[PDB]
Amino acid sequence: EVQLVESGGGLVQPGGSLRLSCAASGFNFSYYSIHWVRQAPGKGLEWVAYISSSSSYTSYADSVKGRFTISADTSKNTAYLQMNSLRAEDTAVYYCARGYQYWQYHASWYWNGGLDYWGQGTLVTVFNQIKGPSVFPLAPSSKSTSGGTAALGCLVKDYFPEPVTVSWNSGALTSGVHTFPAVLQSSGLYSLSSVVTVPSSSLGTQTYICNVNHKPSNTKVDKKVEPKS
Amino acid sequence: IQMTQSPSSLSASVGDRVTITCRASQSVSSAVAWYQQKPGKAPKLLIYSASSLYSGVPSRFSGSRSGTDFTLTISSLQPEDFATYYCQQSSSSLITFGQGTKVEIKRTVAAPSVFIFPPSDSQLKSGTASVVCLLNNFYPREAKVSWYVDNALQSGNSQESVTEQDSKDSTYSLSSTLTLSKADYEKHKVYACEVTQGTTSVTKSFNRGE
Amino acid sequence: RQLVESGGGLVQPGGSLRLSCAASGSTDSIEYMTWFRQAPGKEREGVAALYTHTGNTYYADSVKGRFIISRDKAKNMVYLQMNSLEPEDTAVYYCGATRKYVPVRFALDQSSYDYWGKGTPVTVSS
Ligand SMILES: [Cl-]
Ligand SMILES: [Cl-]
Repeated sequence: EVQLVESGGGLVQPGGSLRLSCAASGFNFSYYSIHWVRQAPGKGLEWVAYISSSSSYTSYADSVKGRFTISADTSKNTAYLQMNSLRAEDTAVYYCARGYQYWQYHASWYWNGGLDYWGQGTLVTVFNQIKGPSVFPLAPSSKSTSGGTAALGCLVKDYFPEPVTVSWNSGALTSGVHTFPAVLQSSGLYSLSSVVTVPSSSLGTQTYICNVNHKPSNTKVDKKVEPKS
Repeated sequence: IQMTQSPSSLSASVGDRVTITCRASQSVSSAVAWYQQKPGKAPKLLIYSASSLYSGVPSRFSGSRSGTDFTLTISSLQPEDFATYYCQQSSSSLITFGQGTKVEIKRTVAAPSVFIFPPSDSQLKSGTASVVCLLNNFYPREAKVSWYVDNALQSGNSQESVTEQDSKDSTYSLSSTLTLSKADYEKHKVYACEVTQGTTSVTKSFNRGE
Repeated sequence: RQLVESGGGLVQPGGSLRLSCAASGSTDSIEYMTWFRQAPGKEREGVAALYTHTGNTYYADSVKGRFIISRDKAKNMVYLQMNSLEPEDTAVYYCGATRKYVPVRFALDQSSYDYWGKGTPVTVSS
């Protein structure tokens, strides 16, 4: 029952410091190496660092050398990544993963043990500004297919940093919902839309509310979206 | 820098044979491991030491060498195999992952449902107009969206966003946003986005006010 | 260090390989020398054990027949002859030893070995 649980991720401003945790259980902690692997929003995997029990077996990727320090408490069965002089491009989900204790000594053209177990990840956002979103309705057409489909939505504008989450009717309405990837505007703030297709016959009698949550500024917005004039 | 993976993305039906290549960093001889990742989930190990199947991995998957490169083959693509695939090397003291490969479901052509939405009054009071064109539930991904404002083709003032493939119907959706000053929005009447997929183009519009 | 394995390589199924382990101190106090192996995902597994004082050998049910552990005329080398190799034998192979006697039934338990080698990797693949 091998388990890796990462924790201690949150929001940090450039140059600040943050300390992450990987609590491990279900295995002899010694026979194994712990690795940090990160994934920027919408990017591929990027290896960060590793430690095997003692400080003698560690190494770091060049992108991170000098700024980050990995450590371990064999007593507590936990690995730590101390992150310093952070910048915007350190923003990523940080995973911890288990490898072989002496994976480096083993490595050859014919052997690569890989990383067998992974955690669920911890989000690290490095924010320069904060700004809660603006929520404008995307009002359904009066020229809707009268026995057919109609589309309505929410434009979620001018917020920082990511993420925003959008649900409809508190999650009671899931079918035909399309929330888009945020796109960074030239102004330097993110923007996205959430649309839903519905039966047109409902527009008169059924209520539709989008629920925007911006956790990084504790703003939550609820706009009833109604047909126009 | 990371390693190149041969097809960056590809589309295939359930039942097809699929081959991804991994190009090792010039002079770097290191058995490759392969991982599978699904949106919002941790990577899972598939193959290790170039060609050894990890526990609980079905054997439609296989790994192999190919000259000085490495290949991952899925012999009979299953619905649960649509994901992103990364290779991985351990040259000296550094681990390095590949750029990744998206495997997407091939599917019959569908034409977008096009809706246009004018700026809210709420929004105009802030001095900015956002006009939104929604292409809903089409395939394949390639589609062209053009904005016309009183028959003036717009450029440099729109931004697009595409969903990932719907889990139920395998289609995409796409939003285009035209951004204008309230000053500029207010001096024109006719707003239109035109959507071309293939031979057919579909234009939706509105007149400001109506 | 104390123990040093070697001999690991790549083999096709049905092939063969012999591993070595070289120990360091007086090979006199050693009560057991053992081969353990570890594959990704799986737990570290006792494979083959030798009680030095009689030369009795103890095998995991998954290698009985195919593998042979043996000392030679030098006190300080244990070998593991692996024949009829299967993909499931892919692992790192570690050599362990102890100077403290344990009843023979605990000879293939990871927890009765005081020190190990870094290990030698073995891949069995077509
Ligand atoms: Cl990397
Ligand atoms: Cl190890």
